[PDB]
Amino acid sequence: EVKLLLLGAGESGKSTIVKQMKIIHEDGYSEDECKQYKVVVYSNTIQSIIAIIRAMGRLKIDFGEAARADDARQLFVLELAGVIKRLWRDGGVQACFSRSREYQLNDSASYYLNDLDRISQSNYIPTQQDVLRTRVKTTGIVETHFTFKDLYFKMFDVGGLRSERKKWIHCFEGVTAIIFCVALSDYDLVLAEDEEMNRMHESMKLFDSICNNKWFTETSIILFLNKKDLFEEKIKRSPLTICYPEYTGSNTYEEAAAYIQCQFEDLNRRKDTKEIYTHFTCATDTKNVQFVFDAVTDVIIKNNL
Amino acid sequence: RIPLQIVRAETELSAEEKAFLNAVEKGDYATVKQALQEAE
Amino acid sequence: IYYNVNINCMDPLGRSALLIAIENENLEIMELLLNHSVYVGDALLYAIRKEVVGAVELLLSYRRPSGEKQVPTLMMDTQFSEFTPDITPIMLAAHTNNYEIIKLLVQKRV
Ligand SMILES: Nc1nc2c(ncn2[C@@H]2O[C@H](COP(=O)(O)OP(=O)(O)OP(=O)(O)O)[C@@H](O)[C@H]2O)c(=O)[nH]1
Repeated sequence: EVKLLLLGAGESGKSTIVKQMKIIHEDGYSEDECKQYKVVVYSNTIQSIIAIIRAMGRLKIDFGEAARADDARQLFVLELAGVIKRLWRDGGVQACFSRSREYQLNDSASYYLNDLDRISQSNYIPTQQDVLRTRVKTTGIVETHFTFKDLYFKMFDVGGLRSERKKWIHCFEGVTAIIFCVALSDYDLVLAEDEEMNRMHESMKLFDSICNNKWFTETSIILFLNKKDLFEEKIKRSPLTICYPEYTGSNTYEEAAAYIQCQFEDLNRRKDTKEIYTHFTCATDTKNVQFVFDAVTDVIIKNNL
Repeated sequence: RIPLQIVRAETELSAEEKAFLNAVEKGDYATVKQALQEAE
Repeated sequence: IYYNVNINCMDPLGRSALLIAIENENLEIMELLLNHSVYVGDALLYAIRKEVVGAVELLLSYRRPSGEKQVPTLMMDTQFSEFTPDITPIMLAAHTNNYEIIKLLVQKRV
């Protein structure tokens, strides 16, 4: 038996790792299970374009074309596919999209919006990647059972937000391993529950709590520096100094990623006693998560000999 | 084992009377004045 | 929200936050530490030995209401107890010779 906790702040990728434990270790989502996510894909798409439009007021951004004003009114009341397309391709809308760190926008927004033709067909069935990309908040615990290398994994997914903290204390008993997820792409983002709080500082202070807690003295601490794909893209246009004003390295994936790893690993106040097992991950990439989780399982076996 | 009970009956004080006596013990003048004004 | 501090943490002398509240007779800090569901094991013995009527009343009356999801799980706080494990609260109250605490304990079918 292995008790495994998926921890981390809101939107860090926890439940996406949980989706991967289905497909990687099992037959995975059925066409019928995929079909159940259609209304979520639609909602995520609609809510994302609404969020961008709404932000255009806060940001003092006009539509590229005046005709989009009526499309925006139509969008709020709601042909829908046409309206979303025209808005998404507008230059004002795109200027706002480019500045999404100044508001709250789902990571999968452009994923879906760029695939609007496909997802809007009457016969649309979400693909497995479409499912992995969905955003559904996780409130309460999500204990699921899986068996890897013949280990009986008892896995606990929990809410990452600060409102969901109350559930965390009940699950702390007998934890073999924690996978602590950190969204690499959050250095320049603010919390949805606190827009004067940077997301990466929030993830540090929790990791300071979770790594140094006396409950997890013998627990294997695994750090997933997640959303590596989004980070690779973002780092070329948003400087790391937003998060770490002292950083004098390059705004390149390898250097900036390495620096973040160092900042998190430095939070370990028992370095001559305890390892952190760090992996760079893309939680939506099945091949990557399978490889990383295999490695993680080996660490857990080796640490329970 | 040995059962234990109050052999001699002391009447229990009500909630308002106990709160009033506790307020008088703690010396809170305003609460005691409010209770005395509400008593009549 | 942050899990930074173990509220049931001990000190170098063996007292917790609740025992420090009981010894100083801070009823406000006592009820505030009770409202966040701290560990309450054997604190009634310390209150009875301290002969505080209000602390004994609070520990008797707060243990019943608002108990949800067992208690939050806590480990390795329970080794150090100044009072002997054979002791019970009515017996220690009898040893203390305080009248009000003995009366309040006898009223609860002990
Ligand atoms: N492309 C990509 N998308 C990701 C990655 N990690 C997370 N996402 C997406 O971004 C969102 C975050 O994933 P979630 O599973 O909701 O994250 P979470 O930490 O479980 O969120 P909570 O429910 O708040 O705990 C989802 O829409 C995911 O599909 C990643 O590495 N790559």
